Amino acid sequence: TELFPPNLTRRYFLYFKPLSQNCARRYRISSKPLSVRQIKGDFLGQLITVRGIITRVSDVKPA
Amino acid sequence: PDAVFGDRVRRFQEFLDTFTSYRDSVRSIQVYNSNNAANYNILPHRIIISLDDLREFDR
Repeated sequence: TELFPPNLTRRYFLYFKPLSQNCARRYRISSKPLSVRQIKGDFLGQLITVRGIITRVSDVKPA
Repeated sequence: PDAVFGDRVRRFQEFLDTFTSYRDSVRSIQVYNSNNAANYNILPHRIIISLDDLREFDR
């Protein structure tokens, strides 16, 4: 007897989406478009957005 | 430790006068960094010890 590990029956994913609207100017940041240059500090293990230019597109492979 | 720790502690009472002029400095640099971070709507921990405060009276 072995129960299902929870990863078997999902057939779905999760996603997230931050904010940079006047709700940040309502009352209180985590979604200012910081560049790549100033990012090496305590920003490791967080949620940060960065703008850029996408290069080196690989293909789609099954994991 | 007593031999390798004793002149630590005797210095631990000694250099506290060698930041009479910096014990203001080390807290003034953070109190606004604590302030602005609470009202956003930034400096590292630099404690410049000069020679002069450690050569005039400790040999």
